[PDB]
Amino acid sequence: RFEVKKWNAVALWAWDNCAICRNHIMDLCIECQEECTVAWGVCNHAFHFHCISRWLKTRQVCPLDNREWEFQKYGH
Amino acid sequence: LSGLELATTFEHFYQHYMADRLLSFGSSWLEGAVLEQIGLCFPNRLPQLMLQSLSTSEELQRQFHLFQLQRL
Amino acid sequence: LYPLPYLQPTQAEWWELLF
Repeated sequence: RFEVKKWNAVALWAWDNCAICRNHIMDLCIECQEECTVAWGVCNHAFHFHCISRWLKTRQVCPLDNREWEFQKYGH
Repeated sequence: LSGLELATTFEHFYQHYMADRLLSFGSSWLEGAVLEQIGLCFPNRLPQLMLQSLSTSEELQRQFHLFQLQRL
Repeated sequence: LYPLPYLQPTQAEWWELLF
């Protein structure tokens, strides 16, 4: 016979417009509703530069995934 | 390699070995040190996120213990 | 988180009727 002394198990947390201002993803910015370009970040979300400018000026985390927002500068 | 096109494919390949290495051994000093050297090469910062994931999981273990106590 | 024990949960109507 065998006996278990320890163990480790694994599982995944299985579960798209500009959520922060809720306008359509490709549409314009409600605050100004037309000069906001879209912004991308390392955490792979797309938000309005207006939305993000304000929000970041308030708080310094990604509002969608709880990580320090980093303006994506690859490929640029 | 940083800032070039090859970064994405290198990172894709690196993830695939860092996975098995973390499941075979806990996140040692070695992985964190190598990353503190070559981190800015990885464009999306996936490996750092795997490492941080292990730590978040230990925190969750603490909270689960407390929750059991409250139920009892 | 232990819940607030006091927060969690007619005679006056009757008395009104009697009166």
